Amino acid sequence: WSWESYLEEQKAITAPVSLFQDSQAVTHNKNGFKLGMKLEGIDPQHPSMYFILTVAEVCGYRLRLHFDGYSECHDFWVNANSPDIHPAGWFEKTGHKLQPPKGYKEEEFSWSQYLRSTRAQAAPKHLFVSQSHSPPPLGFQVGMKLEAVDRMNPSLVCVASVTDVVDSRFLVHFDNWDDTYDYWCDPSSPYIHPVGWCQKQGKPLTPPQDYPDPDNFCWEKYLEETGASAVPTWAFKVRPPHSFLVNMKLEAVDRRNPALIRVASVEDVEDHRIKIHFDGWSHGYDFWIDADHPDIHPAGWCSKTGHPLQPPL
Amino acid sequence: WSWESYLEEQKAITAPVSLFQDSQAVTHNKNGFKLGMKLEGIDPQHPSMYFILTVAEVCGYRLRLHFDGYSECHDFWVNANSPDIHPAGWFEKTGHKLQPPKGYKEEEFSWSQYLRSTRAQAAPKHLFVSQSHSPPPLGFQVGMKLEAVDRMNPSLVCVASVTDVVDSRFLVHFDNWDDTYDYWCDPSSPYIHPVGWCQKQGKPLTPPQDYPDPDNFCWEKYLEETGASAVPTWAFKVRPPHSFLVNMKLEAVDRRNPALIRVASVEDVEDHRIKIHFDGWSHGYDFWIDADHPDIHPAGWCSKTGHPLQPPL
Repeated sequence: WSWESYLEEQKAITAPVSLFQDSQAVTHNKNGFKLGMKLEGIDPQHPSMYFILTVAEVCGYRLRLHFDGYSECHDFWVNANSPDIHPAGWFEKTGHKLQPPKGYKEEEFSWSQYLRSTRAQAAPKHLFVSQSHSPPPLGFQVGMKLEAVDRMNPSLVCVASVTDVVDSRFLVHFDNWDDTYDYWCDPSSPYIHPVGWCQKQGKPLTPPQDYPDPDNFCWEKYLEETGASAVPTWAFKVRPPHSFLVNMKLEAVDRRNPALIRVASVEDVEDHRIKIHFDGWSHGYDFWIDADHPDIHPAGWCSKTGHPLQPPL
Repeated sequence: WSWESYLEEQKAITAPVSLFQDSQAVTHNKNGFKLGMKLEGIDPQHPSMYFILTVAEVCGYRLRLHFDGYSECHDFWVNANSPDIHPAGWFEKTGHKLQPPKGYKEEEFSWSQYLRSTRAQAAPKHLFVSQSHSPPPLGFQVGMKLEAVDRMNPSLVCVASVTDVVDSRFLVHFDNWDDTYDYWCDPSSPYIHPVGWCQKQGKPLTPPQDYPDPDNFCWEKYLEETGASAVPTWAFKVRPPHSFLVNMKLEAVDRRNPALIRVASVEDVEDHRIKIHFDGWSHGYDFWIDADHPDIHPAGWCSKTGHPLQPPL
């Protein structure tokens, strides 16, 4: 419809561009991904693992990725500036493991030969914002230890490790646990803390799954025993709370059908999260989201990138 | 819109004024609070903690308070007869710690310096129902122990302490937990019991958050490790059940948008609580509230105090 006339009739304002990360706001980059191009990327359900992916669909600045050899029911959407996708050949050049297409074996797979056999085009390197050609996030080296909130069970702060580093980001892993609980972040993340923070704050720390003698959990000796260092405290930066206010309007991907983006409103706020309401829909579909999530955008993003915008219902 | 005409097409009745506490019903007091006045008061999210607050908005007998130095996203509404706000200078005169405005440290803060520098007016003392000028409640002293219901998890009766006393109310704190679960009450609260109550009544007692041998928690041992005594059994004088009947109508603050007061109905009753239904709205919006809560009021309260009433729908 038009944002302009909507704002007049509702007597409302949009969340200003300045409130968003540059990466959530940028509209002027073209999407150079094309149908059938091949690449590598993380599995959103197993964020430590990398698979061969194909571009199955492009919509504006977004793309839908298919896991080669597997079912289309696993396909998922990302933005073209996603740091979670990488060019063909990246895994080998940066020390990562590639899970091959269904029916291959890790060491059976070669990009040269795969491309010959498929006659497919690898997505060109220059498309990717993350190629491990930037120097890491200061002070966060693989194997180092920290305390982290289990984003799945937010009342728990837990023994955790850095297991992956890529450009300005690193992977937080829970000791003795599935990669299912892992998550990517950067040194300003509000979900991470230096070794000792729990003790110094009052809260209990959850030790590694099936550790010997859990209440008697000692960090400086866990550390000596694992040949690990804790991430230095000077490394952990303070992300300031976001400045979104209740009733500001924006555009947000609909988690019920991620192909769609909708007119939305800020229904509530915490320091680092906002509660999203889709205008014209039930408050039952209202949901909490991290302010820095890739799937929230300023008003006009859809229009400038060429993605349909769902008007209010 | 009028109450009479509604009570007619609905063949319904309003909760009589006599069912309410004097403080919930009183309409003839003027709201003397004015924009920009400064005061002290508790953080509702952290009810043990005191901050400098400014009057941000007034609406009838209510006001919106702002935490000096912090974001407007934390502002909250109270009634002008709230006992959880106090005049400038009250913290120092009564033994309370004052969390200073965002940049400061406790001991750096002085009101005389602050008022000189801001050119602001402190809310006059005569406006405050609670300034610690009344006799402390009879039996309940700071440091004394008791058993208390966790209002956030009402199946649990837990080990607790009195940590603050102001006029006839005191602050119930759950040992070893932060203050987010704490609450203010008086000697007649149905949520508090003496040490020994759970054992005498056959109910399980929840020990302090990280108590070493929680299976062997014992009160007479805890009291000796902590040098404390129990609030005397005789001090607990529970209030009688309220007399609100299902279908009676009244006015209630909307929990999801606290600026608004709406037409309401009693959907269901317990001895000390009522279930509020907002007329014309989904029953999914229905909520349980203590009958003495400051944000329910007799029909006519909005009209008599100068606050808008939202009609049903």
